[PDB]
Amino acid sequence: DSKAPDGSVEEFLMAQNRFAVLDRSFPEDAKRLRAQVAHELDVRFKELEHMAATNIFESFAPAGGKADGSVDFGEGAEFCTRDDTPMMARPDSGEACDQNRAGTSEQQGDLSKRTKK
Amino acid sequence: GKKMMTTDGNTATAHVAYAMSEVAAIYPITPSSTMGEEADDWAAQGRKNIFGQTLTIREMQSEAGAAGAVHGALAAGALTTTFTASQGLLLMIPNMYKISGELLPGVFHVTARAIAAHALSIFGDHQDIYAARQTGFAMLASSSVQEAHDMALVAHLAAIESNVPFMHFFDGFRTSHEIQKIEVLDYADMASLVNQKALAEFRAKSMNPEHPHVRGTAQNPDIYFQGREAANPYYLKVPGIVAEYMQKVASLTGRSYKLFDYVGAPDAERVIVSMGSSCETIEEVINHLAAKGEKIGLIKVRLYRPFVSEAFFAALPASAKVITVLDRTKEPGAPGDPLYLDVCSAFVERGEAMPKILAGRYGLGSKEFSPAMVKSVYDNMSGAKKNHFTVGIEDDVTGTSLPVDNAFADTTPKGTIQCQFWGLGADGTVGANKQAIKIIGDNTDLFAQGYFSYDSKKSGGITISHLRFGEKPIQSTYLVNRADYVACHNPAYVGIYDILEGIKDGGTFVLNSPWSSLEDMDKHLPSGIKRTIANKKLKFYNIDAVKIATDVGLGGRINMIMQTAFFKLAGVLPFEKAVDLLKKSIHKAYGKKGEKIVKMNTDAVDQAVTSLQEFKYPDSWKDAPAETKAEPMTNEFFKNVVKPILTQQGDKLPVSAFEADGRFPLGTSQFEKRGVAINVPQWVPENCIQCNQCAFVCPHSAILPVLAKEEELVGAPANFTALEAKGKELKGYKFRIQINTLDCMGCGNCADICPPKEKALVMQPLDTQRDAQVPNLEYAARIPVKSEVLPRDSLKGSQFQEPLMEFSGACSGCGETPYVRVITQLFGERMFIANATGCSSIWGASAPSMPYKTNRLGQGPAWGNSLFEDAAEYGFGMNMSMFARRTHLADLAAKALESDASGDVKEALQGWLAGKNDPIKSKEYGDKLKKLLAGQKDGLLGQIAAMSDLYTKKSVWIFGGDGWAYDIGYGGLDHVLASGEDVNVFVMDTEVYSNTGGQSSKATPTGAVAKFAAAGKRTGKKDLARMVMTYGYVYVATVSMGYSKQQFLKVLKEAESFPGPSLVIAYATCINQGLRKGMGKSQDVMNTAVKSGYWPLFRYDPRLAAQGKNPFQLDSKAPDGSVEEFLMAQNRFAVLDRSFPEDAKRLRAQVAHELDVRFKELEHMAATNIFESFAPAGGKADGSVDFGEGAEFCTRDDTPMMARPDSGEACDQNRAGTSEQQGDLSKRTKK
Amino acid sequence: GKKMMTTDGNTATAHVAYAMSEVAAIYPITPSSTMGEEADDWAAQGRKNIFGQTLTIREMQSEAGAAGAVHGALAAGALTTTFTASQGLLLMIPNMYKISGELLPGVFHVTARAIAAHALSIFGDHQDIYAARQTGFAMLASSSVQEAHDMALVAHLAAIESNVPFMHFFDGFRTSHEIQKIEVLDYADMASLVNQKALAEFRAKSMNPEHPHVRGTAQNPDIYFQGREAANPYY
Amino acid sequence: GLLGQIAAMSDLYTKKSVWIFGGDGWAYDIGYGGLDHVLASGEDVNVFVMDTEVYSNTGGQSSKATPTGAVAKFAAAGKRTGKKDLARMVMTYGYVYVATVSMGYSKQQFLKVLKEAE
Amino acid sequence: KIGLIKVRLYRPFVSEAFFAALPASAKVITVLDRTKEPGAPGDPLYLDVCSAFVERGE
Ligand SMILES: Cc1ncc(C[n+]2csc(CCOP(=O)(O)OP(=O)(O)O)c2C)c(NO)n1
Ligand SMILES: Cc1ncc(C[n+]2csc(CCOP(=O)(O)OP(=O)(O)O)c2C)c(NO)n1
Ligand code: SF4
Ligand code: SF4
Ligand code: SF4
Ligand SMILES: [Ca+2]
Ligand SMILES: [Mg+2]
Ligand SMILES: [Mg+2]
Repeated sequence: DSKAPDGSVEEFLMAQNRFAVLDRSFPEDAKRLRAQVAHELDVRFKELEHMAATNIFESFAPAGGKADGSVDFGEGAEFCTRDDTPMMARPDSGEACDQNRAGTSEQQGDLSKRTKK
Repeated sequence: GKKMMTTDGNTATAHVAYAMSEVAAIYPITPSSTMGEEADDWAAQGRKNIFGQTLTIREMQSEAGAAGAVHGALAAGALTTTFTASQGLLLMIPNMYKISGELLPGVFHVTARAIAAHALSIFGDHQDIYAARQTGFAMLASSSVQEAHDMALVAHLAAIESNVPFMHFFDGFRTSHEIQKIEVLDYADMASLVNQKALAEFRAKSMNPEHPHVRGTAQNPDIYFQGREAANPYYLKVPGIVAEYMQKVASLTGRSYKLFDYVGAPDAERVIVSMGSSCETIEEVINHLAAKGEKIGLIKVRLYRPFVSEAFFAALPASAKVITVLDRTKEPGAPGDPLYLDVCSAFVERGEAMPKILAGRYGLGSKEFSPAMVKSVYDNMSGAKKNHFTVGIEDDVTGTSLPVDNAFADTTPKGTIQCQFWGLGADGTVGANKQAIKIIGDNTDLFAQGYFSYDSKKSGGITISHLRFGEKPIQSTYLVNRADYVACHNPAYVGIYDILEGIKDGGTFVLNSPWSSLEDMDKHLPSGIKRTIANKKLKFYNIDAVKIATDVGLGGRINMIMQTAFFKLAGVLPFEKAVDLLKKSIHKAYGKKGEKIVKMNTDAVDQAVTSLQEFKYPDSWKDAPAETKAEPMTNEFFKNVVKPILTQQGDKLPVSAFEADGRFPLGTSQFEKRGVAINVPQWVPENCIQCNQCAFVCPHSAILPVLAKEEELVGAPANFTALEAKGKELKGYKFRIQINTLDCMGCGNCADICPPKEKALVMQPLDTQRDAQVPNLEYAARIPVKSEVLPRDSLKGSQFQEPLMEFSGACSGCGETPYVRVITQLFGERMFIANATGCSSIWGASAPSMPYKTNRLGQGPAWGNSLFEDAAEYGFGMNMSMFARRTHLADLAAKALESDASGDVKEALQGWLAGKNDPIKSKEYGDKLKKLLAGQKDGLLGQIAAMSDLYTKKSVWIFGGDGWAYDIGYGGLDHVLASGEDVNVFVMDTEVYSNTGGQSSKATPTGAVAKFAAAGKRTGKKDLARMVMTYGYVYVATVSMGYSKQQFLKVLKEAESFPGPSLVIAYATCINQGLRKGMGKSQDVMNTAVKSGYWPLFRYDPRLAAQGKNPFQLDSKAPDGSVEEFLMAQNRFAVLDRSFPEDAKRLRAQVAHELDVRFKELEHMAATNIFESFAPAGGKADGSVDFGEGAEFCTRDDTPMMARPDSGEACDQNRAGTSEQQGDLSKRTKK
Repeated sequence: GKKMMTTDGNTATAHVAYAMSEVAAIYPITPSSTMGEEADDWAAQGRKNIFGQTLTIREMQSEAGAAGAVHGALAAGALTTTFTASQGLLLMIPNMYKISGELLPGVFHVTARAIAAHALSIFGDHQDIYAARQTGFAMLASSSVQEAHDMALVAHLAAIESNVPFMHFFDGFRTSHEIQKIEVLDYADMASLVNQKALAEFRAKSMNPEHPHVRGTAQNPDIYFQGREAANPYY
Repeated sequence: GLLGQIAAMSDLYTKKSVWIFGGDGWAYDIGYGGLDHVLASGEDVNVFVMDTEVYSNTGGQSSKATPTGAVAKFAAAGKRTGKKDLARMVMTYGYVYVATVSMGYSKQQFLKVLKEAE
Repeated sequence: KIGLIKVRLYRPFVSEAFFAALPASAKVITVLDRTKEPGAPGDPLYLDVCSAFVERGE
């Protein structure tokens, strides 16, 4: 909504004591820092200009869906979804499952094949 | 009306909370998490509250955030609750003053849990609720599952009518996780007790622009004090409102309560005053002892705040000559704990008989408070009468403990059956027990009780169940110590844990094992057990549950067989009804897939009953010869401290055994060697290309690469096969991949990722590998690690470095541990780690197991866990200390340069100064100082000499999960990265609150199913990386091991070396994500996460900007189209698809779209030529200046807030207008 | 030596605090703000503490962030302080249990101020310090401008030797802002009262990769209670 | 009955406008974690930040909103880190309305933003 | 005949040092608390002092 830096930052900064005292006490550092501010806003503005010209933007869904129903992230999982800790214990936990101590499904599968009997 | 139900304190209270509330602002914290999760589940199922509405629940970023939202909802006219504990409650404190200060009817339900001091504890005690005793909240205690339900109802009702917020609390775990058969009220009955007039007034006085007011004013000394006292009338009436509601509820339930209730002998001489679950056990003991003539009693405190002295005396027997107040907390330095102090005040105020009061402390962190301990307390009042004592520990350093005699008789009511079950995590024991509680509770008049103890270990951990059944109410809020029935579901436990401890004579002990024959049984079964089985005439039963299961086809799952064992031999029910009942439940449950799966179970039962016969043992066992002690060599600390704890004997360690500040030594996990993997990798040297990827990938450091020169293999076992080392730099070396079979967890990542098609690593049953590999690893461990042969930060070279974090308690195939492990191979010897609470802190430092260790020189990560919310700040503090102390050192160094110090010293000092912040040089010159200044103890050189542990530059790291980084600690992380200082933050993104139960975090992606996002999270994943990249001066990068190990190392080296803030986000697979083919596919999944475009890798390096180049670099390719398969391969996405196909399709499409847009944006970033210049510093100088010096107008106001020592000078305060306006005006008036 | 000066409670205690600390993590809150600002001005001006160094002061995003930083600096062997009150002290409570729980020589200087309930107040009372009484911090009260200087000194010396963190407190405004002609001590005098061996032990037991340990473990019911009682000899 | 209950809820009939006011210290520092989380919630609320680029009321202390080179308490030689870019940070969500205003430059643009934000 | 006991070290509260400052002739003592804990049977300092007298048991 606004335009490119018009070049008056310096007078803008120097017109405020929060910047001016620095100038009166530490001239060298202050000029560097005021120059740094002019640089920052210069880069920022260019970035804002690019944002305004991009044609790369996320869509947008206001809401809608969910409805009645909820499912536990553990339901129907092939391997244990919770640990053996008191922290993950819940009223409905405690059922047997593959705790990943026997290896992958294919690994277990191939081991079976190799030991058949 | 009424309704019988078997649940725990949590669900029992959430039952009422849901009904009485319109809104809940929530945050998860153990052990209160279950409440919020049940509420969310019920809301989704369509459960209506007393207003016929579904509860409005939202999860906040922290408990501080929840307390604020709670305050908002209440101020805005809606009844509101929240559930919390420990650290969580502390964060609500500020808002509690506001909520009571504004007389709002809020209700907080809390699982009383210990506060972190010398250490963290998720267990139960009152340290947290007592910390809020001065906030103005009313405090009501429930001492049992049944009471939790009743008190939760009283609290809500009283809050509505009194306008005083309530905190309803019950003991963490001891009451919250104990399951009992209790009675609950329908919602309509709860509704009928609500004071409608008061409720209407609540809504009418609430915030609303149609009849507004202003709340939260700022007041001066003239009126604040009066304003604070104006609520007095409300607090004077709450006690009567509470008593009134206990009676109204009692008129519906038949269970009466008082502010303070008395139990025991009417003429008792010795009385206990207690609060919480301890009262149940205290009463059980009273009944027992009193029936023997002892004159004791107990005062149960219900309403702790306001404390009505009158009601307390109304319950005090006039004959009481001695009374002890039990406080479940410790307030260091206080003349006494909370309750004791309150009681003391009641007596001095009464100003009459002074019956001698004693203070006692008990149960910190769910410490057992058994009948024997109650006996101790009672004997104390008639004996020594030690004051300010502790019970439950042996205080051998200060002597404040009461001795405890465990020969005390069982005090459970006549006819109570007590059972104990020892199981292996994931074997289904707990589940079957919980099911057995229901079955029995729903089909008999028996009261049922269950309590479960778990493991700090996440995988292959031990579970021990405590179940009780009886004709009389169960008040035993302590573990079973004299069982009638003991079951050991894992043969391995037989010779490592005291399985039969306390088992009653004639009791029955069932064991799962293949030792069916008297020969095998005598071989594997230890002697002590035989001796015990014999001398107690126990009814021993062996059952090869693994064989039976396999036989009937259950595939080796033993839960159904052991369940049968319980029903048939426990003695709680007659065989007929028992087996009959079990079978009916088999059909009820299961029956999911035809009658096929059913039959297998019915069959399992039938065959279990038949095979279950009393194992007959010879009378010879009565004195079977004691064995030897083939115990390996290990630490004295491990010998005297950690092993005793690992074997469930921690309770016997006296306080003299611990460090006052709670610290633990590094590397105690080295000697655990648990051997819990079912299958471990077997090296096949014929196919090995000597790449070192297997060791790089291991979540536990179970793979040890060996690089030795023939001289080192002289005494190597015959089978220590070693290939000739490949590579021009490793000519004369021999190579070998040694497998640590006992530490391996059997996940399968190494084998799944091994390069050659003809795998060099193949999975095999542990038993087929240990004998050969145990003595092999023990030999390899003695071979010097060749850290100098290859570049430390190269893929192959890093595995030739000592890993400083091994054998942690992480799950098998954990996606976080591989990352930290290599990080330590790169900076381990000089790092500080400020670890956020979460999985990384639980596998990282759960006493007594400490995975982080020191290298050969004794150097290693200085590790610490402050809180969950402050990890970044904690690290920033470590950074500040280093800055100040090393600046001091530099100062001392510079002074020494200008002294007559020798030429060499000066040369070294000058070298150090020039390389102070460089890892290489600071160490190089620092090491010379250590040598040159050795022994020096006077003057400058002496001061410098004493600072050698500050010589080489340190590496400060902040470790944390996504929950910490994107939610609760985000504000802190943001501020610390913005400080521009040299710290390194490493975020292990599991896209969920893993540790606490898989709750949704802002790092959780669109459509992922997690707690509080059970229909698929409806907002996209928070982009933490792009947010901190807006600073321009912070190094930001994302990694994914499975995709590229080289980029990971590159990022590690770049982030650490960056002389400013670094943020690294790694994709970490987790069991909560439910990888369909096992966690052994983690590396593959990480790989796909990147290739699919889901988790793009990049690096934002500010020093490139400093040198005219683009700071942003893309490290991965555009989306390859595999998202759908990537997502569908994880249960967190697939469960949604099976339950809500439409939405699931939509959510997965959105995800594809989000990642597509994001990559495009990352592409333009990498192609941009618009970037800010960078400067690590430049300037400073000595001198300050105030913002108001020399200003033309006043720069500060007339407020007490801006007043400073130097203010008060006259200035133009802008009431005369502008400089020109004043000028022009002066001109226009001239005169 | 001794030196007569006219100042208020705030700067009288900051005089001591500056001298006795190496690090300070702060956040501004009335009426304690003056202390941190004085400390920052003096360091920027190059004033030396008893170690001949300028104070390392950083401003955090809140008092919770300040308390976390303080915990970290102490854990890493640096004498550290902070200035706070009211709502600010409340956010420090979690870390206070940690700081005392790990027996660190921290020192908090607070201008005791009213807590916000029915209304907010920047004025003085003990509602805030009483709210942190169970955290395990020793608590030393100064009832006058002259006492603030003296108790602040005692608090620092005692925390170093005892390993128990201290909270030195005085009334908001009534003492923090009252000015009086008092006597202060030179920094050399303060340095001479310091227990050198206790200070050295504090450095040597601090976090450092050269000689690591782990702190902040998670503990089960078997040992937590014993661990909480182990600190008794210190108290 | 029903009509009665509906009648008693007339102060809820018209849609309300929920506003959160706060300075830069609150938004960029102490309350940022909360602000970030609430904006990410997706709910209908409006936050208005009055940026003075300093903690004004308590005495002029620096905040992350303080710009490079500005003198303020704890920035007594000029702040040596630049202004935190709060705006670009919350603009990364994509579903949050974000705007900056300055009355003196344009009163019209300020009004338009109010209308669009609300 | 009146007096005042000034407390310097509030925590740890040392009863022994408290009593060393209390005149044996004291017949009435009032504890002034500069706070308000709603519902408490008394404010902090008061409660600490009451505890000192009960333990002394004289
Ligand atoms: C003040 C506070 N609120 C809540 C909690 C509980 N808590 C501890 S760890 C955790 C989840 C951590 O998630 P994450 O950060 O993503 O790491 P992880 O997934 O476990 O690896 C929670 C909710 C704590 N615990 O001191 N402290
Ligand atoms: C927990 C806490 N509370 C209060 C304060 C003190 N405080 C109040 S307002 C403020 C600065 C506000 O700055 P800002 O947000 O930029 O608004 P303003 O500039 O005055 O308009 C501080 C440091 C620090 N009052 O509850 N910490
Ligand atoms: S199976 Fe897993 S735990 Fe075992 S060595 Fe391989 S990567 Fe490590
Ligand atoms: S991953 Fe396979 S080829 Fe590579 S070092 Fe390990 S065993 Fe050898
Ligand atoms: S991050 Fe997941 S896989 Fe790793 S220890 Fe935690 S719960 Fe287990
Ligand atoms: Ca860095
Ligand atoms: Mg996580
Ligand atoms: Mg401001």
